[PDB]
Amino acid sequence: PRTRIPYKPNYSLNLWSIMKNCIGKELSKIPMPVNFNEPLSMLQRLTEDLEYHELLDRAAKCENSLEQLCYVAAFTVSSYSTTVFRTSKPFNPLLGETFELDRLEENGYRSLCEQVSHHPPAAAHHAESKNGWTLRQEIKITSKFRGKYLSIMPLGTIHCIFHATGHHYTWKKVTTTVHNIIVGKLWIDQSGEIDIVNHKTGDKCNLKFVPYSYFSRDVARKVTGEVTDPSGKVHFALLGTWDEKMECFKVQSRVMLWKRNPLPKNAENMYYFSELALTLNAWESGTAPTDSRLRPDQRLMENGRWDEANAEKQRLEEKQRLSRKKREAEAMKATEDGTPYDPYKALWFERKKDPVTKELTHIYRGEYWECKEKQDWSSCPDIF
Amino acid sequence: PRTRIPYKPNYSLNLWSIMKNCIGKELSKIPMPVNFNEPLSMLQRLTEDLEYHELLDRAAKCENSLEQLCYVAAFTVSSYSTTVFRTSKPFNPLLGETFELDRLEENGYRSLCEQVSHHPPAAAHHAESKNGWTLRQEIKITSKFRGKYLSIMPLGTIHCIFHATGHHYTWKKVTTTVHNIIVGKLWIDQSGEIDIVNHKTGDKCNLKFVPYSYFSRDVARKVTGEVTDPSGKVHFALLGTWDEKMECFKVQPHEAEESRVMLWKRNPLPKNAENMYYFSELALTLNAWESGTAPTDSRLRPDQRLMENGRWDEANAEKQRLEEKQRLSRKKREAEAMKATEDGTPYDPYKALWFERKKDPVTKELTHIYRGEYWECKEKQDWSSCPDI
Amino acid sequence: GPRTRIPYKPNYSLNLWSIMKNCIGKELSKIPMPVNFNEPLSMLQRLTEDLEYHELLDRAAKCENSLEQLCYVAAFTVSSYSTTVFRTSKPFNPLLGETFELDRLEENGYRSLCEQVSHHPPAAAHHAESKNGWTLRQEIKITSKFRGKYLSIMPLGTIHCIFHATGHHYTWKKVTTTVHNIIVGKLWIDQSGEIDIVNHKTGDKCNLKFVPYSYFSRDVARKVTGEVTDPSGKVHFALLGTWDEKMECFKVQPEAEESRVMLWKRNPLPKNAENMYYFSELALTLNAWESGTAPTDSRLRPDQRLMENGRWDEANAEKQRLEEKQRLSRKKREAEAMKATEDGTPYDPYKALWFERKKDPVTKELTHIYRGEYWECKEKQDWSSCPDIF
Amino acid sequence: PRTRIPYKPNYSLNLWSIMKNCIGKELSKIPMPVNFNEPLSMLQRLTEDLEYHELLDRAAKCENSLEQLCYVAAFTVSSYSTTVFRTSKPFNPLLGETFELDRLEENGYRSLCEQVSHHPPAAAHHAESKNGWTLRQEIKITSKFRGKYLSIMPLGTIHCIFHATGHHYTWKKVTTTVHNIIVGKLWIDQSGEIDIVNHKTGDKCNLKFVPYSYFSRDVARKVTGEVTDPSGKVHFALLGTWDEKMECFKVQSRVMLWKRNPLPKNAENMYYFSELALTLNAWESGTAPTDSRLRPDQRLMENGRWDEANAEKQRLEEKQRLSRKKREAEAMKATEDGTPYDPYKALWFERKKDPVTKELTHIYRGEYWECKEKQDWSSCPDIF
Ligand SMILES: CC(C)CCC[C@@H](C)[C@H]1CC[C@H]2[C@@H]3CC=C4C[C@@H](O)CC[C@]4(C)[C@H]3CC[C@]12C
Ligand SMILES: CC(C)CCC[C@@H](C)[C@H]1CC[C@H]2[C@@H]3CC=C4C[C@@H](O)CC[C@]4(C)[C@H]3CC[C@]12C
Ligand SMILES: CC(C)CCC[C@@H](C)[C@H]1CC[C@H]2[C@@H]3CC=C4C[C@@H](O)CC[C@]4(C)[C@H]3CC[C@]12C
Ligand SMILES: CC(C)CCC[C@@H](C)[C@H]1CC[C@H]2[C@@H]3CC=C4C[C@@H](O)CC[C@]4(C)[C@H]3CC[C@]12C
Repeated sequence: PRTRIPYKPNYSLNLWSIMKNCIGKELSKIPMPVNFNEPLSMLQRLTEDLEYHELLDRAAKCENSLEQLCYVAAFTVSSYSTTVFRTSKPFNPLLGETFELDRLEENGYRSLCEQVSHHPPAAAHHAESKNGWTLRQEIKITSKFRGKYLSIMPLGTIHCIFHATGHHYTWKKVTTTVHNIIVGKLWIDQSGEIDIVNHKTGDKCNLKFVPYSYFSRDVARKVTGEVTDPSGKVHFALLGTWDEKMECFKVQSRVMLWKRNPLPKNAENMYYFSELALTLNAWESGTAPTDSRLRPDQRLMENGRWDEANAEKQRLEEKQRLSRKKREAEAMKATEDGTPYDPYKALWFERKKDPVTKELTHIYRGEYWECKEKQDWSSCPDIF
Repeated sequence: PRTRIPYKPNYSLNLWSIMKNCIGKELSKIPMPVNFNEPLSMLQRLTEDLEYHELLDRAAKCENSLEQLCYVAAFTVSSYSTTVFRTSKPFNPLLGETFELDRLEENGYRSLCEQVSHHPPAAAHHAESKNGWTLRQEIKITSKFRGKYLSIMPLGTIHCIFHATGHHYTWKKVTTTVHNIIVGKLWIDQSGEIDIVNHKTGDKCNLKFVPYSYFSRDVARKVTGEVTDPSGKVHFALLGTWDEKMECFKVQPHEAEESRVMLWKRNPLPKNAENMYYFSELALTLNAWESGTAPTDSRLRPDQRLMENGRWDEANAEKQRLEEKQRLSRKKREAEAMKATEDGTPYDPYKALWFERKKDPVTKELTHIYRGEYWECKEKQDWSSCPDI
Repeated sequence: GPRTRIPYKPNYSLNLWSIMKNCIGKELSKIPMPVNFNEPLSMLQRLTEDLEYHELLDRAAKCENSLEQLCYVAAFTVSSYSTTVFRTSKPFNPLLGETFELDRLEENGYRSLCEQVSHHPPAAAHHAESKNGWTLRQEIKITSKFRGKYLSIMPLGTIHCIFHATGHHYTWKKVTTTVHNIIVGKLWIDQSGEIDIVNHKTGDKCNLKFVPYSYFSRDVARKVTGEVTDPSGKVHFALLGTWDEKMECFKVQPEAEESRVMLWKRNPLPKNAENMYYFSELALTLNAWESGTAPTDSRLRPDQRLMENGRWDEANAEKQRLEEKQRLSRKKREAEAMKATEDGTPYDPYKALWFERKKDPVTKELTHIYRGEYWECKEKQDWSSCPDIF
Repeated sequence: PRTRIPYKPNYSLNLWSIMKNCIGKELSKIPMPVNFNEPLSMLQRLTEDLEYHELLDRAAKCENSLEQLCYVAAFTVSSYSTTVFRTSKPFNPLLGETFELDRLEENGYRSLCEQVSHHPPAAAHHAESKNGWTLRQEIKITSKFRGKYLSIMPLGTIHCIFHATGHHYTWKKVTTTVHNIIVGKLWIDQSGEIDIVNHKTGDKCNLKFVPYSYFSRDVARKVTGEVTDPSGKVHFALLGTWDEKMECFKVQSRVMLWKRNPLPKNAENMYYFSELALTLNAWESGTAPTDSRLRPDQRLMENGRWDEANAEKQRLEEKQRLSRKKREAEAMKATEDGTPYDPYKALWFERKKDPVTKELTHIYRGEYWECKEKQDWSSCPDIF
């Protein structure tokens, strides 16, 4: 495993200087350097949901459906434990970029995500486990800069299947807002409601993320929840804070669920990366040529070689723009010649209608690991 | 009731010349004149869903919940009956623009739409009827021009509640594509699946819109469907074409009339509709001037009235003026937010007038719901709105 | 090895829509066009190209499970359409007595033979026996219709595949083929419809659905889905793919890609095939000179060889000569029938040489079955020299 | 009911003079006057298959599927009882021409035929009975004149459904040849095999029609048959002649006997019409405007007005030709303007894939009798 990555240098670049006039625009359309990023891609950032994968591993061994949903809800809230300290923008991943995590013997799963689209940005992620579950999602990130705060709505639906019982849990994301852009330290806060539904049994769960108010009495970053049966009974209750702990009680004896693992040593200068976040961008053999570990500007930023990372990002973005212009030119030729035109489609994911949520979602085809074992790539375009 | 609008002028403007290099761009970001529009706003076009409101009126008188879902399924398809001929772009409504339709004695409902946002574009629609139902929705229109076709996806969820029984139906729209852009003559095609769900009684309905193919041996523009009970299966089956008719039969594993419970037939277009933008009989009466409306109603938009009366060149100049006023107002709001952000002073962002953004308790989505205050303010005739139009 | 390169296609600018402008609703056989839109192959050779992926049938003969064998046969039915994606040229309308052989026992493992049995309506009988334990036969009557936007081609007929070792007799029809975008020039082909395979020995069935290409669709282009059922109605194997590239048959139980039983990948086009009528690696060696064939073989047709070497201007005149020769011969047959009917003398009508028109015992239809006399006569080289069609 | 039609006039026109040079052509492409026709359309001639509907009426009351198949097999031969003397060509129906037979109380069925396609000629026929059966078919008439004889092959598949048991019998027609055209004295002969298959039980039946030979092997116009179970046993045996009778014996002695109804009085001068064939072209109320009873040239020829009937047939053929040219011009405009084009479709029949025969056939949609009840029509083209 790989820990201790080089620290963040001090270049004194005022964030407000670039985002001064860019009020009301999307974060993707805001030209930014690499100084305010972290050496991880959005795919690597998204795969971190499996940081507390033991919750799903223990949930697979629950006979009671309601108690299993209590475990699933704790897994939904556990993902925001990295949001307390990590206040950096991960690299906007390229159109064909992917990222794998083949950690079956050490952890028990094989994760794989790939950018399905860039206009608009969307990323499909799928992870298979040997303990009897599978987690998949397609996240389309939308954002808006209002001046005082930066609002981020990671749109999309997350699925979690349990092969032993057939339980299919699904839930949406919560809205995330980042404060203190002009001056002072940066901090993040989630607010809204997450509604989990089990389509196999009919169980539901409602989690409420309370926004921070000074005179609210409500503790900061508080999360309350209730898991209900198809009839109406409240049964179990959830309480905690997404910054520290989360416990599951019963109503009619306290079971307790999730406590975040502490940050590694001297992590204050390593972008506040978790112990799992360190091993994400470690070089690995047998990955696809479009994996995030091979992105040049990301590695150039990880080792502290800035200024050149800006130029490498500029070149990579110009490459993607020329590829898009060529694809549009092919479509323009095909529409005038009368020939059919087949647009861009994702490589390892297919856009089909989800049978339970009735949503156009990207599902894993099931041929990435086979091709990785056989080491037959090439297919993947020259992205970097 | 207005029965005929001035005819459509003949201006020779090549559409492909404008969208030649505009490959991959959004329709809102496509600089085009008023020549390829219709004298209706997107709010009025969205209000046209109530054209076949008799289906919901008869659905309110259905004791069987499954048969009521059979009526609602035909109501979902009835909205696409107007797309067969009308291949014109409705006016992109301004930020504060609204549109009312207070037709209780003539039709039996009160419709109200308002453009809720422009980044991204969203429009909230709410219409309550005295016959026992209410229809509401928030439509965020997304579009993309890929060359061969221009795809339009009206994202959003539509609700239809029956207060007497409490039935709450919800369904999404289907993907619409307009083809043949290089050459003048345009044609439209719908394709995809509509999934209706009743949240009070667990029964569901699935409609399948078959795409038009170069060589297909099915009927053109055919739609098939099934009505299933909660945790069961097919109780009714419906089939037809969104070009003309839609029939809903019953299954029991003779001729056609014996096993058919509900038929829907579209009313034909009025006389000389070839020169009136192929407007329906209901579409003609939408942009007729009415007294007692809000100052932001679509009937008062200068671009539409200038184009309806055939004064297209002035409509182009006026649309450029209206869009520049909206852009300057947006930049002024951005400057106010920037100064409040630097000084620490509080800032009140833009909020919709007649709609409030709350989480829907059944669909768990942040949608704009009508705050019952438009009709009450209309009777007292006090309007503290904006000067967008 | 065999022939791997033919002379290139010349660049002759002839507007196709100018000829098919007024001929709306007519058959492709009755529409007068030059040789510019043809390929140096006959319909008999084009039909013989069905045996391109015979490895699927070779492996199917070695399947103990009947249902598992049906997956290989089902992939063989779709494999023939892998060549239609780019090759959009009209094969020569063969003469009435024209034949075509393919005696490839050591190199491929079969003996194929085709003969035009009739021209009114057009019909061609094909029969190919293999030493790997199977036999493929068919009679294809090609009907067509030009509707304006597209040219519809329906190769009507029933094709059979028998396995001598087990007695399995598979039967299936072809799918509808349409060539679109004729008005401008850059024309393209698409198949659509359903193939229904039936095993008459066991009762297993298979259904393949070819989805038509549509203006807007969010599924894969040229997609084909299929299911194989036992005589009771239970779906054992399921297959999916695209006739543009691949076709896979997995197993269902009514994780990943571990249930895969049979994958079929199309053989890529040879080098510089861009200018060789997009011929496959097998399509090139079809019109290569062969010894010991019948005098009515397609390799001896003057129009194909005259056009293959790039002399299209003379190939048009030779096509006119052959068509007028065939028409005069048919007028001679009609005059003989009229004289024999007025004189009361018996009349012996035209009958096929290497095929016999008998009732098929399985499909109960009047089909042309191989008589069993072509290869034997080829060994002794005693051709009848009576047709004289070229 | 109609029991006597006007007699056939005597016109001295040599048929061989017209078909002298038309050897090898299709009967549809051979220009002929009305002198060699009969006052019936091809739809009415095809509807004459229901002449011996009592066979299906008794077949619906048969418990044994094999014994029922003997009745069905006799019904297949019963249709050829009229061809022994009737040597006239029915009128080639127009594109929109239909023909109804609403005889529920008198016979027990509702028949409807429609010319579904022209070029090539095709006719769909459907008849539902209240006695427990339904008969449907789509017949594409193909022909060829070889000089001595005219070969006619009525291609298509005929279906017979029994609602009580679900038995679905299917069989094709047999080839019919008309000889002695040069002299003038016409005679007809059938030859070939009819193969009936029951898809619900698996029973099969094979009928052999022997052609006329000079060496006269036993009886003329003989028909032999066998009724077999799905295993292989020849439970029943069939014998008879399509000239008179047809009987079904048992093997290890008479279950299903078919006797031909004789021709009515003075039928020698009425085109040898059967007792049912006379009532076919009788005027009926409440019919569609495209029914064969309203065809002008056909009725003009029925009353002996031949010379004028030729001109009326020329008018109808040119009208249909102009309509087809208009359809072709619409398609030519649609292909160049890029607008979609929807070709001609049948009115009362839909061309779908049959679930049992897996073939593209025209099935009755079920809307003719309802529209007859409401008496609207109009929607039908101006065919006459
Ligand atoms: C520095 C400023 C300008 C921008 C910072 C943006 C950062 C804080 C945003 C951008 C996208 C966000 C992520 C979007 C989606 C998810 C998945 C969820 O299951 C956990 C939170 C997580 C992982 C978010 C964490 C915060 C995040 C990384
Ligand atoms: C002029 C060219 C470039 C663009 C034309 C775009 C037209 C055809 C598009 C733009 C907006 C579209 C509408 C958006 C939403 C709805 C509501 C739905 O319930 C029925 C279809 C309907 C009413 C659409 C019909 C087609 C439409 C009017
Ligand atoms: C160029 C224009 C004028 C006409 C083009 C006609 C071409 C495209 C047509 C004519 C006959 C057709 C062939 C007829 C039969 C078969 C056998 C089938 O198993 C695969 C397709 C195949 C091999 C067809 C391919 C397309 C084909 C070659
Ligand atoms: C006058 C000369 C030139 C041509 C005469 C053609 C006549 C004899 C032919 C043309 C079409 C034929 C019919 C076609 C189909 C059927 C249906 C079958 O179930 C019984 C025989 C029957 C009813 C045929 C009887 C003979 C028939 C009427």
